[PDB]
Order: sequence, then C-alpha cells, then structure tokens
Amino acid sequence: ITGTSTVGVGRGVLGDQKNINTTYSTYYYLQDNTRGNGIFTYDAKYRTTLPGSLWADADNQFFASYDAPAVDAHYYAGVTYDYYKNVHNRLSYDGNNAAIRSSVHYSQGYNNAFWNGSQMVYGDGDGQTFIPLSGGIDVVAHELTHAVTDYTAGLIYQNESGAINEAISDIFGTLVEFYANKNPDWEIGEDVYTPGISGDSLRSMSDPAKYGDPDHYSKRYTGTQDNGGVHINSGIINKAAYLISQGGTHYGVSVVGIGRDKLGKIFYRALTQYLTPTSNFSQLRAAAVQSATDLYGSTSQEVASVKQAFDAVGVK
Ligand SMILES: [Ca+2]
Ligand SMILES: [Ca+2]
Ligand SMILES: [Ca+2]
Ligand SMILES: [Ca+2]
Ligand SMILES: [Zn+2]
Repeated sequence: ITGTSTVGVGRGVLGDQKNINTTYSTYYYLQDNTRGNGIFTYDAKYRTTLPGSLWADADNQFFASYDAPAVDAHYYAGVTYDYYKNVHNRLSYDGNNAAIRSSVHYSQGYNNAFWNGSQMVYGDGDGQTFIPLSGGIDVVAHELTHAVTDYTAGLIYQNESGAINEAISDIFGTLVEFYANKNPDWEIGEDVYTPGISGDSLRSMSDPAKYGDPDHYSKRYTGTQDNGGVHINSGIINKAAYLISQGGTHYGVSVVGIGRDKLGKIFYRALTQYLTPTSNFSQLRAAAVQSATDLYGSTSQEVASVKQAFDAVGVK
C-alpha cells in the first residue's frame, strides 16, 4: 500500500519485545519499506486461502497473542534479508529485491511452514508438536532459503537433489540463526518444537542420527516416501557442512573446521554458480571443492577440509 514508513513495537511468539517496520495509511500495516521492494505480512485467519489480507493494526502496537506470529514472521524475514544482503551481497531471494511476502495463522493446528513458490506460509502448530512456526528464526530462514535455491540452482525436490535442497536450507537457516546470535545451535526448529519437552528439535546437523537421519552415504534412504527422503538424506549433507565448519572425527575420518563464515561463503558460491536442478551428492562435493578453490586456492586448508568432510560422510 501507499503510505508513510513508521516503526511499530510488539512481542513475538516467545514473548520477546522487538521493533518492527510498518506503514501508516489509516491503519498501520506490516509493510517494511526499508528493505528492497518491501517485506509484507498477511493474516490467513485460520484458513488456507492465500495470501489472505495485509496485516493491519489500529495503533502500531502488536502485543496481542494473535499478533505474535505476525510480528516474528515480519521481523525474521527482515533479519534473513539482512543476512543475505550484508553477508552475501544478495538483494532478496531473486537477487533483485523482490518483495518478501508471508502469511501467518494458516489453517488450524497446522504443524508446518513452507514456501509455496511465491511466498512464506506459517501454521500456528497444534500447540503440542508445535507453537507458531514463525517463532523459529531457523524455520523462517530455512524456508526463505528455498526461494533463493529456486531462483539459483533450482534443485528438484526429490531424491539426492531434493536432499541437497533441504540441506542448503538447514545450513543457511542455521547461519542466519547464528547471525542473529540468539541461542544459536546446529539443530533445526528447537525454538518452536514440542513446548513440553526441552532439548529436542526436528533435526540435528551435528548428529543427524539423534532423530533417525543418516550421517553417512551408505546409510542413505532409498525408498519413495518423503519424495525419496529429502528430509532424511539431508542429514548426510548437513553432517558434512557441520564438519566443514566445526570440524571433528566421524567414522574415523578427521575434519579440520574452517568456521561458519567460510562454510557460508563456500556453499553460497556453490549454490549460485555450480549447482544445477539435477545435481547429486557427488556433484555437490565437486561444486563445493571448486567453490573453496575459487575462494581460497587449490592448496588451502579450506579445500582440504571440504574433501575431508565429504570423505567422512561417504560422498565421493
Ligand atoms: Ca495493536
Ligand atoms: Ca537456537
Ligand atoms: Ca536452531
Ligand atoms: Ca521442545
Ligand atoms: Zn525445507
């Protein structure tokens, strides 16, 4: 909408106070004019018609319980925007400052969030398995990263290219988490998962096996469920990514960690310059080695660490 940029205040899903960029025109809308061609957040009002209505508030204060998922979807989209712009010089998900649109209050007791080709969509959870999913910055950035992938490599959402697609989202989801520096970890979804149980999550990058996911190629899932295991076999790549960043010894193979920023630069370069819609795991390894070469040189520690990491997860 047309109006004037203002700054509202509210509380997110976890009860934390934050400022948000809004737009005034009779009401105050969740429309952030400070990033690209705008960040826009919508109310799906418990239904599944999208995007729903642009979020409007009478007083620019967003402390109602119903407000909290909107507050975080809006805020964490901006954090994710900032990550990609400041760290990777990428302007929004298409690289040309496309408007980032999100809808919250999607459906009833909906235990999931997703990018639907055009926008972000967040359920409120059923309150047992999940609370509103926009509460999790890694969830927000994971899903926004699918838009980035769709506009770059375009990894098909099935089998190995699909699992790479998933891993890429968990990797940058995690790096955004660290970027914001609020209780960062290498697990996914912990902030909005099972409010009655502490210490768990949907997935773990550092030990995928903690939630039944493979951490080696020889353990990969090869059935037809989950589009050929995209959220399962992602563990193998996530493991490799963890090892490149933090290092360790996995099934006897030692990896010297190079840190998150370099992991981020190598995988960003791989995603945007070498990967393709049908890339398999072995092709990901080569893209990663080639990217670290570009960035650090053939003889760098960095290149060596990348090869060690993929060796460690059985990917040649
Ligand atoms: Ca209000
Ligand atoms: Ca965390
Ligand atoms: Ca996390
Ligand atoms: Ca939990
Ligand atoms: Zn995903």
